[PDB]
Amino acid sequence: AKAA
Amino acid sequence: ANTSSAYNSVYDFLRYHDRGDGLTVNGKTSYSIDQAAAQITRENVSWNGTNVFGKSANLTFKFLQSVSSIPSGDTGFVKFNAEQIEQAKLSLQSWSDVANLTFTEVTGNKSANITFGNYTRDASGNLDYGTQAYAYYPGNYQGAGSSWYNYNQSNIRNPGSEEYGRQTFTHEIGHALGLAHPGEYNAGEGDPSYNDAVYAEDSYQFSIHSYWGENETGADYNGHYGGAPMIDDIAAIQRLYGANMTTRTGDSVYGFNSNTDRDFYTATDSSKALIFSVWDAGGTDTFDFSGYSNNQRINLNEGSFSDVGGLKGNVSIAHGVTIENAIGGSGNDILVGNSADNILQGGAGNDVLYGGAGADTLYGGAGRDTFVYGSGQDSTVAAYDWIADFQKGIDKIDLSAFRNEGQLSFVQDQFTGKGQEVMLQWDAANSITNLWLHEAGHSSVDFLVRIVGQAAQSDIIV
Ligand SMILES: [Ca+2]
Ligand SMILES: [Ca+2]
Ligand SMILES: [Ca+2]
Ligand SMILES: [Ca+2]
Ligand SMILES: [Ca+2]
Ligand SMILES: [Ca+2]
Ligand SMILES: [Ca+2]
Ligand SMILES: [Cl-]
Ligand SMILES: [Cl-]
Ligand SMILES: [Zn+2]
Ligand SMILES: [Zn+2]
Repeated sequence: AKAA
Repeated sequence: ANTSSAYNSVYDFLRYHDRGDGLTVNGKTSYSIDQAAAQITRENVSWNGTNVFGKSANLTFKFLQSVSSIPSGDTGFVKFNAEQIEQAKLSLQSWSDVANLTFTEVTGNKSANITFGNYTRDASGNLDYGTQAYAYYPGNYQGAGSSWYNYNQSNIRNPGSEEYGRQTFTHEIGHALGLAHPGEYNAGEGDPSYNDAVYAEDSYQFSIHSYWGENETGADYNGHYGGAPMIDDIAAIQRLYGANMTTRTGDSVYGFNSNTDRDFYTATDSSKALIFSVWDAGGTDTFDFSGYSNNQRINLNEGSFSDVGGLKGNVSIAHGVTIENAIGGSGNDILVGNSADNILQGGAGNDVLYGGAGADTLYGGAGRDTFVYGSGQDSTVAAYDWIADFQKGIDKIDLSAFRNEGQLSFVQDQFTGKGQEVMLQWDAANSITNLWLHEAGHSSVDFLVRIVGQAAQSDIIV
């Protein structure tokens, strides 16, 4: 999962 | 209960940024440090697995020199430059300082838990000058732990001179360690605002993982960016990996004259802004904010916020930490101690000093200073305060808080036994003035402040  | 303006300022500053306990700040629910930490670790993921708490980790990191692809689909890879490498290592260190993490660099074809690389274009191959950075949570999947930064941003290329770059590294590494943004929002998905914040403490003041500026919570960093983990981030990362109790266990000085060898805890001159949440695992420690001329408010209580160097809410003390001493600057400052034995120095300017519980030693410094007592428990005979530089006719000792049980009467050389009396007793041999306060309902005289110097009845505020 990506946090941008 | 009409107390003085000096006592009121202590009382109010003690309650600066109160949080949790059913409070509502900015029209939002208020989270405690811990509620905020649980929210930030809501993914319940660390390098040790899911819902695995308080377990250390030994991790590897790597500055990628090439890639086959970037997991996000962005393109135009560029490897880290020398400045980015240096600043990223300082960011890693600021995490390993507070939690039980070790970081070891790997090179060549070795795999790594955490990786660093830049991008410059989108999946369509067009230049991207708008985005900033992103990172992937721990896991076993392709790209887990990888962090990526936009090389077309000057702050990313120059993180040692552009503060947002260093903060971004710390931030991204946090995500790569398992921390999540306080609110369910992300760059690319619509347009979130501070109105979309779960709780009030969703701002740079409490967590660098927030999307919202410190101004949203009434803090003010004047355009600067904190480079290290903030109070809620420290609690969160410690929840995952355990606290690092080996860090700065000696007598540590934060601010001016610092011995921390950490840029974010160090001010080398009065133009330097400090933004930090201190972690310290032992020893007798000092907040030295002596180089500033701003009116400052310095609070030594665990979990509390201070207004330092003309900024607001820029310094805090992490949960689990005791800082013992504080030094104000030439401004008119407020210094609030904690239950430990504190040495407080107001410096020049007209300062308000409040030792709280414990046997404190107080130096007002030059200026018209006020030494405040809020309770009989602040200076018991068994653990009395010293006021070491009291100036008769100039300084004040504030005992107005005792009005709550009946305004103190000043007596000249004997107590009547009625209680609520205060006396100044001069020890001519030693040139010490003993301030004795006999509280109603106390069968013995249980409050004493010893003063190195003379004092007059008119210096005592009742
Ligand atoms: Ca220390
Ligand atoms: Ca300490
Ligand atoms: Ca001062
Ligand atoms: Ca104290
Ligand atoms: Ca002073
Ligand atoms: Ca003074
Ligand atoms: Ca005290
Ligand atoms: Cl206290
Ligand atoms: Cl003595
Ligand atoms: Zn993020
Ligand atoms: Zn700065």
